[PDB]
Amino acid sequence: QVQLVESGGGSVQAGGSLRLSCAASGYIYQIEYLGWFRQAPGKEREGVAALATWNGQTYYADSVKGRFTVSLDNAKNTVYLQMNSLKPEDTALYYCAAAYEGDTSPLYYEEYGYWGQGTQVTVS
Amino acid sequence: LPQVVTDVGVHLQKLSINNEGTKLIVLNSLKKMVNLTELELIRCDLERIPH
Repeated sequence: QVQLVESGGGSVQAGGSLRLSCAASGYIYQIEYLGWFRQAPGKEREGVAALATWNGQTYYADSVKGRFTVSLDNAKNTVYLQMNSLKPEDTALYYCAAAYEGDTSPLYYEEYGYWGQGTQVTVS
Repeated sequence: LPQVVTDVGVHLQKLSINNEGTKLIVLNSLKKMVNLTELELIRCDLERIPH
């Protein structure tokens, strides 16, 4: 069906910068809601961001607001995440998140139906 | 809410509205769609159930 491939994370310092990204393959049109989900080690996953496909309204989690910035490249069917001045609280497992139509889950993994491989982000 | 929707609601049975961040003001425009049996107000940002 729909597959997601992400990269751009890893080990950074508090006060470093990262440019997260994810590209989409398969059915690129049917995806309505897009966002990022991070997972702390052993803790429940957290909806990082949210974006309307064509209505274009962007959403973010409070813990990353003002620090994490979503980015989407319609030309290449790519979703990015650009963040700077990171904190050790950003060390988590981030999964590419895509949701088809009918759902209005900004940061809730309840109804998203496709997830990526998962990129470990380390901020010391 | 458009007045034309309120008018045509005389036979409507199910209505769903999505505002995706826009606050919706009913201003008492629902007492003419008396045939409605299902009302869906998603992302309409009411902060209060209308009377």
